[PDB]
Amino acid sequence: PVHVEDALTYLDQVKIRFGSDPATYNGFLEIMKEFKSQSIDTPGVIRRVSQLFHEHPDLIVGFNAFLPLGYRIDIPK
Amino acid sequence: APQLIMLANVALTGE
Repeated sequence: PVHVEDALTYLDQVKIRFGSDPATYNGFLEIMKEFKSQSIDTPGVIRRVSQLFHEHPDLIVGFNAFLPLGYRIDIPK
Repeated sequence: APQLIMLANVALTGE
């Protein structure tokens, strides 16, 4: 159930896993925050995440559970 | 994407 609870834990999970890397955290917020501004397109949001969590499946997967069939996530080898 | 708007909202103000 993608609700405020699912989004809350996700953030807390991304903060702990990247406790030694604040850059990654700040990057995720930028993508979402940038989207709210209505400037960055969808493909841009999934792209950043797909690159931000290149070595984190549980991350790219957790977010994938939110995106609809329309805008899915890709894993560039 | 309503899930994208809720995601940024909780990140910008989730408390």
